[PDB]
Amino acid sequence: QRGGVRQHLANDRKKIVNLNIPFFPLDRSIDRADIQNFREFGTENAPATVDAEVQ
Amino acid sequence: MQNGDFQILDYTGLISTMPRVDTLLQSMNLFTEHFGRTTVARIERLDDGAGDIKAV
Repeated sequence: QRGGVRQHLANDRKKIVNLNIPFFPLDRSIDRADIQNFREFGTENAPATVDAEVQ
Repeated sequence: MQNGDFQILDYTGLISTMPRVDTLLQSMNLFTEHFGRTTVARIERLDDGAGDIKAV
């Protein structure tokens, strides 16, 4: 009703947050005993080589 | 020709028939031919894949 009283507002809202990140390693090693005598698979007589294994 | 001994005939030729043969697959060129030297053959197969990576 006119003249009597008034009303008011409300002051918003907020929030903040933070997070963490994981870590994913992966390693692989090679040695002599792996590639000495074995045939290069898929070939009749070719000997093995390091490059094929590394790739 | 001659019917019996004292009579003649009219000759109308020969009729011939052959059975069916199917050639569907040969028309598709689906196979590859190799000519070897002996009665033994060898084949080699190789498999590969991947794996998981867990958090550390």
